[PDB]
Amino acid sequence: TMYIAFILSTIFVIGFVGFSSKPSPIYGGLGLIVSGGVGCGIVLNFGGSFLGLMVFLIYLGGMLVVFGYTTAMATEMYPEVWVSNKTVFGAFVSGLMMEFCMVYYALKEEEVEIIFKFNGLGDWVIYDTGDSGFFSEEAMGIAALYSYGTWLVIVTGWSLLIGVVVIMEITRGN
Amino acid sequence: MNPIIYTTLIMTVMSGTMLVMISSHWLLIWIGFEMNLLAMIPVLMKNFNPRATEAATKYFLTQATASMMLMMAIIINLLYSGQWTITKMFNPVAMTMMTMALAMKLGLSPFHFWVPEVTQGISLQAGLLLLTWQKLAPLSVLCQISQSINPNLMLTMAMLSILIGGWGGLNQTQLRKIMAYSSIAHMGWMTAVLPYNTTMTILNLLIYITMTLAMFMLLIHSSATTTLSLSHTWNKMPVITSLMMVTLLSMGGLPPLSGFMPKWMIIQEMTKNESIIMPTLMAMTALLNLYFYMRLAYSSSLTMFPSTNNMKMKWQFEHTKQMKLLPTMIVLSTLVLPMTPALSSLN
Amino acid sequence: KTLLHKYSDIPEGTECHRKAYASTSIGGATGLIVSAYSIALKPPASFLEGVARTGRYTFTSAAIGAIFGLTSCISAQVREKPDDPLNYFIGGCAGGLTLGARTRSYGIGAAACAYMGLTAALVKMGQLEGWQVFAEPKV
Amino acid sequence: MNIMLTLLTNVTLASLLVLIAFWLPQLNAYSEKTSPYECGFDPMGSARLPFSMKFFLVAITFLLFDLEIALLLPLPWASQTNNLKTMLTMALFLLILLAASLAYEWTQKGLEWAE
Amino acid sequence: PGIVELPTLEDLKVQEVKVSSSVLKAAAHHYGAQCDKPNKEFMLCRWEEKDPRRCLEEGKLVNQCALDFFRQIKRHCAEPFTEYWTCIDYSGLQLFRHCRKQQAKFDECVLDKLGWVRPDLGELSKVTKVKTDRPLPENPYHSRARPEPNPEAEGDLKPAKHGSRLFFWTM
Amino acid sequence: MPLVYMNIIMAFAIALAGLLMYRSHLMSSLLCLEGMMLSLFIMSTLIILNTHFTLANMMPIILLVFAACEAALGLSLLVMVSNTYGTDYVQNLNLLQC
Amino acid sequence: MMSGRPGRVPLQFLPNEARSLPPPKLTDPRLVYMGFLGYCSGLIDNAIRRRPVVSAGLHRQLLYVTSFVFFGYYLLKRQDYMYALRDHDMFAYVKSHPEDFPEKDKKTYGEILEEFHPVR
Amino acid sequence: PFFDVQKRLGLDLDRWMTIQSAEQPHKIPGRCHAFEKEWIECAHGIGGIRAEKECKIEFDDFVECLLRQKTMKRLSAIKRQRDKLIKEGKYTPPPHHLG
Repeated sequence: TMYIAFILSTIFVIGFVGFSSKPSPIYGGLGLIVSGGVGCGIVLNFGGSFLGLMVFLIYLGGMLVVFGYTTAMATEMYPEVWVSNKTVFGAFVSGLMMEFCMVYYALKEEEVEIIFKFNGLGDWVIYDTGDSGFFSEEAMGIAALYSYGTWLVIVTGWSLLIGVVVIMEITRGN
Repeated sequence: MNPIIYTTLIMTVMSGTMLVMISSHWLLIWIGFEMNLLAMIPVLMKNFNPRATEAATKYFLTQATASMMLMMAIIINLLYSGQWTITKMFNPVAMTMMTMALAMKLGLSPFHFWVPEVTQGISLQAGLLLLTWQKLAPLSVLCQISQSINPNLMLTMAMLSILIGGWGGLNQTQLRKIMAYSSIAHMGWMTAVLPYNTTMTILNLLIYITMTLAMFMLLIHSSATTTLSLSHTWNKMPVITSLMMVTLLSMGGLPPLSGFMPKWMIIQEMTKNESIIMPTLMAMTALLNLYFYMRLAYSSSLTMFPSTNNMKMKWQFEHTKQMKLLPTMIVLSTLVLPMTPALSSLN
Repeated sequence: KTLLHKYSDIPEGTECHRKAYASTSIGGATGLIVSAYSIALKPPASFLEGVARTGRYTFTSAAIGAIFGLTSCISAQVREKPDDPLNYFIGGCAGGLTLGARTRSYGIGAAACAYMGLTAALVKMGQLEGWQVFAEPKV
Repeated sequence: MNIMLTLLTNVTLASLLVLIAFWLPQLNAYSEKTSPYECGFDPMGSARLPFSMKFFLVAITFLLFDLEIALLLPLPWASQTNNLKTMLTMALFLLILLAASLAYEWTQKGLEWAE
Repeated sequence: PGIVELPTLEDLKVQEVKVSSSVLKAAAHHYGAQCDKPNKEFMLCRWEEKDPRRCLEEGKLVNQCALDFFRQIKRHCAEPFTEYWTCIDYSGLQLFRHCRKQQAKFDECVLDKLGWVRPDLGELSKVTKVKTDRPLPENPYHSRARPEPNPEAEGDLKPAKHGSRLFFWTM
Repeated sequence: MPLVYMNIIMAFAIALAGLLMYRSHLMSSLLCLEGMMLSLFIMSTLIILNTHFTLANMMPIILLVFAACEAALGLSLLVMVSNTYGTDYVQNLNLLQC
Repeated sequence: MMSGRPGRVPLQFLPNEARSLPPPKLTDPRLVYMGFLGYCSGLIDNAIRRRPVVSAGLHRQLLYVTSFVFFGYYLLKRQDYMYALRDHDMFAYVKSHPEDFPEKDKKTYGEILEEFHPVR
Repeated sequence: PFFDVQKRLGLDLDRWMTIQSAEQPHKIPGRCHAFEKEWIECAHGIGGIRAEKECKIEFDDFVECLLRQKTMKRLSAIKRQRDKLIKEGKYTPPPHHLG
């Protein structure tokens, strides 16, 4: 129970290795949604309740769902399987071992310098000490989209309407 | 497409570019790039052939990958500074990520492969938009963050762009691929002086956009996309081919034409910084661009290729539509060298 | 840069074995990069064909590096002239000759002798006179 | 963490029900028994039957509507601001843009299951 | 660099107010009414100084004022207060609205036996003022001196001497 | 930096490598793009929650919606390519070499 | 260089301190070349549109000329103001930093020993 | 911005989310509000070139606040040196540190 965010992050990276080794896209999507679930859990452990539930509802139940639906239509006659290629196994194995080596090095050394400097002193350590009062600071920051973020709403809504128009232009096929 | 929908998509492309150029916040700059790409993809697929679809797909893949890398650079910068303002990057690897993303969006040499294929695969109007308007946003971001770029990375990419644009364009008979390789070389010329003087980058961009607009409008006026099709244009409208020849000479940077101004100013500004070998290399390498420009001029205006019997039909017909601002673009691309000190207005 | 630092900090015309090793390392690294790009953009028909192409490019470049280093350093120490661009010219021409041998063509060998010798002499001149390839902005 | 225990219990009991369900019965299987069911005959595999642009278009339009819904979810907390006129203007703006996307899809064929 | 200076353990000792959240909530309105002076004085110190270590004795006075407030509750109707905070304690959100009968006979105690009127809606949320003796902190941020600014532009614009001076151009 | 950040940035690097190293299917590359976006979302969320940059709490929402719009666009492109060639194989997208 | 200059208000083609410089003369050679550029644009417009290049659409060629001169006058003002600003800042910086710009001690060629190189 | 339309038209299009010391909802403070404020008040109006050297202390304190790297190093040293003396049976953590 002492370490929860680290198992979650290691599983996150494992799922990333799994779907980025690119088996047939249905198993890649399964790995992506496993990664998304554990990442939603990660941000739940950081106090990002609304953001993680957004991950769930819109990413895993929306965007993914649509991805798997579209894969179920444009696939191979025998939709492929993970095992069918030695390349998938090699990529997944290399990614898993580079995960294991670096997490072991960071755990037992705490001063790795792979591009960035890292210290696995813990993950609870960086949390600050204070009271947030009678509201969720995350929800207040996100609800400010309609009061502070007028410009953001304007450009995002315009881009979504343009996205509808754009999709209907491209898919017409003439 | 519907004329209203096409106008809206064009306006959304320009508004994404403007969002890039007017924002002080990295998230809004990323939003502008996203909006530009979203509106740009349909204008590439306006004709809708498998070539157009493949051009749009390759364009989308490169631009989306670049956008994700740009967002990662922004997030690393925020991780180390807590800053969203577009200013010097506070992290070196974030700066490297951002430089590579912006070069991939521009199509610089190590990320140049998409430019020739996409330009060939789309129509001349789409290519005109692609090689003129789409350079503004990444170059403006680069000019804003120029004080923190690694000069070695940028200069490497610019020199490679010049070399590859020169060499790749040597082998082309397709006018769109020739335009794309010329664009790669000119982007290299723009980005070489970027570490030293962003005003020179703006000047070179304006001159290049003028020349590219003139050349693409002449091609659209001619309806020619191959060198042999252009070789018939003398027997229809020789004025177009002579104007095209002077424009190609301008593109080669031959004095006293307008295309010589950016090279001359950039060489001067570089020698001001004890940079002598690189300007000499760049000027020498541009002779390749001038070589295939001169090949096009030979096939188009300076000599007369065989025509066809069916060309007599086209003689009795005028153009239904007329290219806007083409005479102005032609004069600006050839005759503006005496006005060079006005470049300080860009300061 | 450490690959180039280890070549640069050892003085000219001394410790010819060390300088030859450093130039061989630079050659092998550059050949590895060119092999990576060649394998990426013009892929082979099999893994072994790619390994063969990689080894061919790498040995050609490493042999050019080793030959340039040996000839440059030895001609420097033999003549007692470690600041003369002529030792680097001889090195570049010997590198061109071994590139011609690797491609087994006298024309490539002669052209490469001339071009690489002149290039290496220019590099020596730029080292002696402080020429900058990428000059940092100042004004 | 209570919720983690609850999820573990639910998943564990569902998998246990699988194990009893999928191992307890007595089996005797032959080739024609497990043949794919096609109302008394054999099915044709054909080649990638799940097609038609309409199934993909409804998915894409649901995706974009779901993104706008993601933009609408913070609304219960958005009404707790002192600057209520701006918030109301922006929420109604987002809903007009949702209605405009629906109307544009509607009028330009869009939502139709054509011939 | 530098030592973070810390109070000792006995600089931090105080008579604790050891009553629970429901007991605290039940008396909260009369507590705000009766204990405003040291409470607002300590909150002034905390926001003015941005330092827990600078306001310890004010917090120690906060504690004493709370303690004496509760000892005044204890000697007159500890029993109605006890019933009221018990009823408040039952509900899982410690709601006031479920305990109005008990709040009623707690409130008509302190009036008759102690004089304590209960603050109206909005009074406890007011920004008030405190007449403190503590000097106003001069540099609460411990700021360095700010950098000297670049010299401004003075003088009138004159035309460029010999013009642009760009190469051969004379204007 | 804490090791969760290490693993999140590592996930982004793995998604980038998986996208740059192509295979036959286009959908696999699009899923790698989506993984890159998801890692960006989580990194942004962790940074924003940890430093209590309250107004920046909305930034992950904007990133998610814009990246999903791009994903819809890419899905439409894949569907057009498949309707052309019956598959989403990138090797069929090579007729612009000439 | 000039982007972050103090007082430099955005999107302002001529700032108000430019009104202290002399405006360019009407017969300014650069302005006349601007008009010539407009005239060439009109001629090329006649050529491309397949009209008699010299005598067709005198109003159009005329408008080409006057619009080119109109833009050129303001371009000349902005260019001259930018160069005036450049000189202003250079003189201010030399004044504020006398140590970086010492007064060089002048010497005559009668006391300066220059090396003679024979041509022979 | 390349074209500072916001500062010409007086509009606040995206400057409100640009720093964590800007005005926040319900006045919720940023975690590094004082550090950012001090660095910004040091670096104001002297240009980035000067601000990079002359405001180095404020930016270093800000970066330490954001990513507590040196704090984490010191805590890690204390932890691992504590264990370095548990094994030898040297140091007994006190009752308030064990329960």
